[PDB]
Amino acid sequence: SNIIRGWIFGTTLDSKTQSLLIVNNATNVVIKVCEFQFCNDPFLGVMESEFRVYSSANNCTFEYVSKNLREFVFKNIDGYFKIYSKHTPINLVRDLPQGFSALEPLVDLPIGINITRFQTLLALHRSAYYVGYLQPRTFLLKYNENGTITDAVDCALDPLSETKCTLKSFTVEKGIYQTSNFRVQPTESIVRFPNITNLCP
Amino acid sequence: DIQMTQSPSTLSASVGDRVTITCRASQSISSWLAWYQQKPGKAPKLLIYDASSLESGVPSRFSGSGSGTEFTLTISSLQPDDFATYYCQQYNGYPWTFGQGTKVEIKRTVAAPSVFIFPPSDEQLKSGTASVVCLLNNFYPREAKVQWKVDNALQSGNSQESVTEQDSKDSTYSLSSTLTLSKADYEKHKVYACEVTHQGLSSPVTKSFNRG
Amino acid sequence: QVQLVQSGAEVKKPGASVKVSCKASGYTFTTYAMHWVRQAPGQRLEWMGWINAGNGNTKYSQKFQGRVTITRDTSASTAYMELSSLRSEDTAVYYCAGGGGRRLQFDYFDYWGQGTLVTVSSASTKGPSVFPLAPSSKSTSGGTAALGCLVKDYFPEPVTVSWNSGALTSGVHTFPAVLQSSGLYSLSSVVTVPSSSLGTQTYICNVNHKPSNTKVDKKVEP
Amino acid sequence: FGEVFNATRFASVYAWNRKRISNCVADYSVLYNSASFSTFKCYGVSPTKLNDLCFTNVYADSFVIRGDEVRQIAPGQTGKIADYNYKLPDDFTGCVIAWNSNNLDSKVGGNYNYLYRLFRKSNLKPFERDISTEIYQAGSTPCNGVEGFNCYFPLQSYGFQPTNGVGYQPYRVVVLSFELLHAPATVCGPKKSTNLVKNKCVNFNFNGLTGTGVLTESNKKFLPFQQFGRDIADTTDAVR
Amino acid sequence: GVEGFNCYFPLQSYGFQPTNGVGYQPYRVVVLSFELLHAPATVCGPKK
Ligand SMILES: *[C@@H]1O[C@H](CO)[C@@H](O)[C@H](O)[C@H]1NC(C)=O
Ligand SMILES: *[C@@H]1O[C@H](CO)[C@@H](O)[C@H](O)[C@H]1NC(C)=O
Ligand SMILES: *[C@@H]1O[C@H](CO)[C@@H](O)[C@H](O)[C@H]1NC(C)=O
Ligand SMILES: *[C@@H]1O[C@H](CO)[C@@H](O)[C@H](O)[C@H]1NC(C)=O
Repeated sequence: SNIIRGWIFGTTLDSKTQSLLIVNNATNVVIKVCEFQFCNDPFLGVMESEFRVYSSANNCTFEYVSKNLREFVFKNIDGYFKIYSKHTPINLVRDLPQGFSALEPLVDLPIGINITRFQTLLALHRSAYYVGYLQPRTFLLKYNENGTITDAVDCALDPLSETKCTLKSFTVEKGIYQTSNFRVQPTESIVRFPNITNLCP
Repeated sequence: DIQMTQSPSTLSASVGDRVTITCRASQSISSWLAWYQQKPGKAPKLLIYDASSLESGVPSRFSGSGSGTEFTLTISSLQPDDFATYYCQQYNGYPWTFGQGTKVEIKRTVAAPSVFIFPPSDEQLKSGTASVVCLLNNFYPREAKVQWKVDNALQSGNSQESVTEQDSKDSTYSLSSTLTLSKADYEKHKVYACEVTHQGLSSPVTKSFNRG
Repeated sequence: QVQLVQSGAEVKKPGASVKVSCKASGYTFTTYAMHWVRQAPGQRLEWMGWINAGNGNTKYSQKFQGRVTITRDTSASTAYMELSSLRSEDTAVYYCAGGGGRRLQFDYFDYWGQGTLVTVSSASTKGPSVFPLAPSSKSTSGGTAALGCLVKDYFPEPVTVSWNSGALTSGVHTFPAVLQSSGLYSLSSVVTVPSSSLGTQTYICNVNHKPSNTKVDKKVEP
Repeated sequence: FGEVFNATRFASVYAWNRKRISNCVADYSVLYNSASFSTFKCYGVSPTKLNDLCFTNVYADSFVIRGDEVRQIAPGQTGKIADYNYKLPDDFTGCVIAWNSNNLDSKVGGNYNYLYRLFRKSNLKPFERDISTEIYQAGSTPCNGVEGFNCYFPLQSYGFQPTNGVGYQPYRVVVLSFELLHAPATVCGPKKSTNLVKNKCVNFNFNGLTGTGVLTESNKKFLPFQQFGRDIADTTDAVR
Repeated sequence: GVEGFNCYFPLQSYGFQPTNGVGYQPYRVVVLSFELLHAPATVCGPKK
């Protein structure tokens, strides 16, 4: 079924500042950018009448209208809000599986919006999801001959991965490899100056 | 001054159909116009302004068009609430005028009238003026003709015609012809006849009587 | 929803003057646009003039120049119309219109008053004379015959007619009034019934002319 | 752009309206050479460069003014209309368009849909709409919301009659605005394009990919979202 | 050789009025140029 019916983004999730809203009724996706008034617990029902999500749609500056595992990567750089996505079929119902599957870019929105918070939207009962965060890492991607990413290496997991990254390969032969440097870090910043004697009269 | 005349005049239709109206102007109009709906015995309601725009709260069926001089209204499906006249207003210049009136109807198989005459009542005969009533009931065409034949002569000027308005349930029309005269003319004449010519009738039909 | 209401019926005499007025009820008065228009019966509508319910401006027509005037009262939020040197033509129904709202002025009438009836006559109140309309067996049509109740030479158009006080509803017909040369109105009302019940039933028309308070009944004798 | 310039009813100066117009593809060619605009002029940006300088956000305003008064819609002067109804910040970076139009706006005998303020207490801070009409207060007996001696109604009227002279005709004016900001722009100029020849050393340009060489047809298969290919040493060796 | 929309005259004018501010005063400018070659050296100046 489809319980996850989009997200809502922004800094305050209300009026007095702008926010994004991405929705999907049983029809199709509805991106929207206004100043809203969001229910503190916003959702949509399932008659099949719904959408107790917001109560305000002022100053709209952008509109648009038209088991399963559904991954998404959301990022926001230089006034562009990028969205990557992928739809893989699980052979389970609702547990996070294992495997490799690269996510292909979907959308690009030149909004300008500031974002600090986000939520989710669910279809109630009337008749499972995860959240990771992204950090600046360095990876080694293996490209197929058709041009798809089939494997990867995270180069900061363990010493073996840092070696694979240093050699630019997926198989290291026996040896000994210089991989990085190491240095102890200084603590504090103790300073020293001469005595405050001979004080000005 | 700006003249406004609608070539449409009266029109005909039936439920669930489309209609068109023409509003011509004696001079050039820069798409300044509006369309009003007026039911009988009520106040006008506006439909279209600036010859294109659809004003709120109306059914979506109505739609304007046209520019320059020849202007057009059009509805897709004919709902019951469409049964009334429609006027066009110009507002290109000063004194703002109106159209003539374009009135819709409810088409049905033509209904043959039933003719009736009433001699004057003797109480009326006491008063001093004579009244004669020739009646037509349930004839679907509104247009018709009635003439009076007294002592085998036609009569003019002294007759008045009053026509009902079409009923929703009946969907037909009814008519009375009245002939009035002073007593001195009454007994001077022996035989009275009103004659009606109707589209539905095969032939002109004469109904008549004499005194007593 | 904005609505407009105004005075009731009037009757006057040639040379006099009449004052009709309509009260407004709008969410804001952003230079409101009370705006008068009139209709002779069975004729083309005719436009009077527009008062600037914002302040005071008074553009008028040209066929009606120099004899009609318009004002308004701010506190009561009503519009005042005035006409003099009346004559038998101006017999009509008078209307208030206007009420733009979004922008400040238009020249199209989007809020209409429910209508005011004005009759210019030289006669005075008079009761209606009544005569029956008896049929004859000559015209026995499908075993049904027609029958009526004439009304002649009566003054104001307030001439309700009914048959046996609502006892009969079928096939009733009540024609509109007609002006005569004498300046008096006249009406004819009729109905048909199965001729089978002719000699065995009782039909009496029922007329009420309030402006003269008369109530007349007449049994029709075939 | 096409509809604003051809909207049938323009607002009066005091109630000028905006359009948060963005994320589109302007094209000033016809707008420049429509051969009908009695007054095209602007500042900050040259009339010709503006074909391509991509803009962050652009605002369009419109109204109707008296004929001669047109000059007062420009930075750094005065006039009863530019004093109380509309004035432009002296750092203005847009364009101003005006063209004569009584054939649409001057209802014969007199138009009265167009009103403009005459009396206000303060000169008008740039870029504000002050709709609420206020009765002017002068010296003794200050008057608010009332008509009488020492009380003046602010909204006068234009009597736009076609019998007037050129100096008093009505003019539909529209004014634009452009600015340069941080976040990447969203309204750029139309991009010139051309046919593609193969098997010759050319100077190519695909969307911003710029180089020179000879283009042939290939046996690669990108992924629907992939726009160009590159090899080891990161040189471009294919394109879409 | 015509005047109209899109038809300008290239030579504008300075309205050098003394009532102007410093920013719009007129300035007489003179500019010099020097170079080196293989022989001329005809203009040396004082140095005895
Ligand atoms: C789905 O939601 C959008 C959100 O505004 C709405 O525009 C659209 O009409 C909805 N679908 C239907 C069938 O109403
Ligand atoms: C945003 O909406 C508020 C309230 O509706 C309004 O005051 C404000 O002017 C709007 N923003 C802009 C840029 O018009
Ligand atoms: C986002 O918020 C920060 C708060 O530090 C503010 O400085 C910044 O201007 C905001 N973004 C934009 C585009 O204004
Ligand atoms: C995609 O890759 C597979 C295996 O790498 C290959 O067999 C196939 O030819 C490629 N192209 C397709 C499927 O169009």
